[PDB]
Amino acid sequence: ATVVSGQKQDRQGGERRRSQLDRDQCAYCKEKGHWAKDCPKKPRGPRGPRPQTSLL
RNA sequence: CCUCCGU
Ligand SMILES: [Zn+2]
Repeated sequence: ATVVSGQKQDRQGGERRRSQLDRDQCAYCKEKGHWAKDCPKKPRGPRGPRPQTSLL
């Protein structure tokens, strides 16, 4: 079963104004009520991009 | 994916 599981948080980004960033606002779509972590605009998952290295 | 800088 699933009990223990690590967490991979890759921080990145920083080019916008926190116009009175509401503690109950969304820092994604700018919607008030839901959090970015719960942004209904976010893409479905699991489905993340891959780096896929190949020469260079 | 894009706008998750707030964990
Ligand atoms: Zn949102």
